[PDB]
Amino acid sequence: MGITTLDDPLGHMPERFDAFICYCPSDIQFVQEMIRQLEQTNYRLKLCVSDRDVLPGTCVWSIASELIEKRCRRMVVVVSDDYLQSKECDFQTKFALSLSPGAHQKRLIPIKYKAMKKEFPSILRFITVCDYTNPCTKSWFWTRLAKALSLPLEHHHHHH
Repeated sequence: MGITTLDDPLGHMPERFDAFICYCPSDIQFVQEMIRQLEQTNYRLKLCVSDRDVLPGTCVWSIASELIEKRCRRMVVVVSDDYLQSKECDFQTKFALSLSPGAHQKRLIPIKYKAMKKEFPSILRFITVCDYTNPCTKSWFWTRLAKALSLPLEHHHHHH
C-alpha cells in the first residue's frame, strides 16, 4: 500500500487512475453511495480516494500525494460546508497549484450533494458543478458523472 510495489488490486493498469476523489467526513454517506452507484450504471471506471479505511468495498487503493498528477487524470471535488473548511480542500488546492492556473480547473470536477452558505476558494469556485441536491439533474446523475470521468479531461476526439 501507499507507495509500496507489488500493489495492484486491478492487475496493474497501464491505464492508471481516471480520477481521485476528495470528500468531507460529515457528508461521507453520499460519497459511499456515489462510488458504488457509479459502477452499477456507467461506461466502466477506475478511481482512488484520499481516505480508503472506510467506504463499502469500493475497488480503490492507496497512492502518493506527490504522485496524484502522475497517477490520476482528474480529481472529483466534493464541495460541502465541511469540505471547504477541512484539510481536504487544502489537499485538493495543493494538487491544483502544482498543475496549472487554467488546466487545473478542467481537471477538477466539483460535486454538490447539498446546499451550503460558505464562499468558494478561487482555486475551483465552481467551474462545472453537478448538483445531486437538484432532482433536475438527479436522473442519470451517476451515469453523467461517469461520462464526464470516462472522457479523458477534455481530449477533443468525440466530434468536439
